[PDB]
Amino acid sequence: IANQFNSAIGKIQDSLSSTASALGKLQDVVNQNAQALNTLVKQLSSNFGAISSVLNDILSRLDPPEAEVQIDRLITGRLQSLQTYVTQQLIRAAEIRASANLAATKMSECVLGQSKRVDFCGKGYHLMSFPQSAPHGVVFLHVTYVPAQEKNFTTAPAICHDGKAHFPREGVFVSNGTHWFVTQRNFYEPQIITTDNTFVSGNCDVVIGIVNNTVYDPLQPELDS
Amino acid sequence: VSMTKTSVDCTMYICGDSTECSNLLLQYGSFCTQLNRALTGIAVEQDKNTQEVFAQVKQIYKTPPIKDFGGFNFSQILPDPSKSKRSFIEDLLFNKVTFNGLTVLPPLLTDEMIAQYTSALLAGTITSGWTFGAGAALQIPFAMQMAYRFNGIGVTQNVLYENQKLIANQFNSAIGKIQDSLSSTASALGKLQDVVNQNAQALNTLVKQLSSNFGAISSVLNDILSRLDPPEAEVQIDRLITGRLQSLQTYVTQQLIRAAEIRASANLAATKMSECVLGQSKRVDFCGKGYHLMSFPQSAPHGVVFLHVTY
Amino acid sequence: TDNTFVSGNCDVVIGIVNNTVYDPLQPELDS
Amino acid sequence: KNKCVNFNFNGLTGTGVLTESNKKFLPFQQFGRDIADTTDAVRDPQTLEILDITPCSFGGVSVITPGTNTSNQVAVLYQDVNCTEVNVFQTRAGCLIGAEHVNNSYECDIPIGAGICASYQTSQSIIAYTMSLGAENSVAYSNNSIAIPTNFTISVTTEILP
Repeated sequence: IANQFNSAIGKIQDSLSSTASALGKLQDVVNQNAQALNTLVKQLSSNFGAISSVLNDILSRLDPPEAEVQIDRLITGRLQSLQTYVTQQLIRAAEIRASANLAATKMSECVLGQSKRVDFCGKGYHLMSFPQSAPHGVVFLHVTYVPAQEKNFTTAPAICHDGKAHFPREGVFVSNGTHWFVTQRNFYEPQIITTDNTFVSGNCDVVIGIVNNTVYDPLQPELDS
Repeated sequence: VSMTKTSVDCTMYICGDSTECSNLLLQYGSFCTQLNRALTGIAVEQDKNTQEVFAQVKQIYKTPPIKDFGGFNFSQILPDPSKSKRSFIEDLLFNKVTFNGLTVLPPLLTDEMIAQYTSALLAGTITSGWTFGAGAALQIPFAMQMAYRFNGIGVTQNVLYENQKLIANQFNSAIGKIQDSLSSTASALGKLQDVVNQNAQALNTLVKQLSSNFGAISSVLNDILSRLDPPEAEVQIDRLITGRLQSLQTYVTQQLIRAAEIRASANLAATKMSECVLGQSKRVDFCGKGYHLMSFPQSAPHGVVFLHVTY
Repeated sequence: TDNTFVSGNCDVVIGIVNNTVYDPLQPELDS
Repeated sequence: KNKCVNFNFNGLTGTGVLTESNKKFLPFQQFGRDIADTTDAVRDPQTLEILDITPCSFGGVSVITPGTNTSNQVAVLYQDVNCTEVNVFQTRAGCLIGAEHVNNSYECDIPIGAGICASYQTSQSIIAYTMSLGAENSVAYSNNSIAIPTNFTISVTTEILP
């Protein structure tokens, strides 16, 4: 684990230094905000139905009963530009605020604990998460558990010692060809079938596809010895 | 999941290929461009909200020909490849859902590609279980995969082995009750029709604003230029431009707020297709009422149909 | 004894009753 | 007729293509409109010929362009058109001119629409193909077969949220 976990952190640093495409969730917030601020100053140069875009040019040239018509068309044209500026920025701020509620959930459940939700702490089984600082955002380091290889073994739902069905508590029953072992769905281990790993429930006449195997009882060799 | 992609131009809707009408659009600066970039950004977010919910697994899994899945009848949910692969439920989900710069463009992820995405989630949960969502596709029998779903909610797996024929009759008959409900009761698919009522009915009100006078002496740009003087027609034309751009400023505002509601629903649809489908949600009443076992998503026009298995 | 576990004594639980726990080790010695 | 022309009749004028129709008109009517005030039908005065008002080829111009330091080959793609009114391939969104159709399905790199994407393959050229929804894999399902993992690895993912 110490050779695979320490090498996974270095792949994140090499990806951010090679290109800036991994931080696209934060660059879209700045580009939609910087272009909205620069285009708002460009609305002052617009005519908006008036003869000029400068407030000092209309008043100092036209008549005082005549310049008030062109300025009022220029003021009302600029108020509609500010009306679009408040409308477009508030909906975009609501999406970041909805993302802030998702960021507050991941920093309190995935970071401060162990969540059992799929596609909530990245791709894979969640173990832990380390948050990182970011301008107007956050960077997560989701530690995942992904297997590498696998083996095809023969499985069975339960076994039959003397007519009763022994159901496994945690995991399934696999076999290498000769004897049946106890293992889980994430790690292989040749465990001996004991009474502490299974429980008696039902019988061996209802379960379809059941097999027969002798359960190793630890109570028997401790008495004869 | 998403909405209908429709691009409305800022030039052909306001001006009907008129020379004097386009001269007043240059006086507003970038007011024409901000309406085009706002409608373009909705179609980008409609493609992002469609791929992040549907396209979640990078491997497409197929159905094996040996359909021994514990006696269950999955013929009503499996899409028929002989017919656009559509199942028996998807045939009712598609039939019961109904000029001047208006450009209607189809999305990238059409309805024929959602059926192959749901086929990988259907064959992945049955043949491979929950191992394909986190790592490699590890095969597991379906009679033992359903026994692990009972252990997460505190139910022993002895009930599944003694009631295999009982669970084969209650589950297979519950799928047919949904298919008979969507064909008879037309109000059950009102959520998919609400996406059409916010887009198609809103587009019908936009074309009717062109016939409005908007306080001017006429509603047609050709009648004002031919009758009034060319120094005098620019006042009545500018009243029509200020009125028609107000119709565009209302349509952009009413659609962008509704686009945030679909995007907030897309975050819930991506959660219900990952936490409830690919795993087992421990959240109470998240997959509906009852103890959640599994869920199978279905394709829908601009949406998604859920089939939650409850206990 | 496998389905239950021993925690504390029977002098502090309010509303407790008496019963007989069938120990599986007892017929093993008498077998 | 049958062109993008400016019609001007006794009761209706505008711009549209006079195509063939299958409706049934009245002898005293002049033209017809749509629901939301859109003229889409005309009628001849003394000729039994029903024609509609078809709009001409219009829409935005989207150009697929590579990077400035990678390549310079672009393609012409118009919206809501066909390949008759305008490396020629017809899509649902319009006619794609400048890309050769390839039957091999690759990874979607540049989106176009209706399940069609473009890529840069070897020297670089723009191709037209149906996008791949994922790698094909047949799970060996059986009643007495399972796959238990024996080797694992530690992978750390990065998710960015504003």
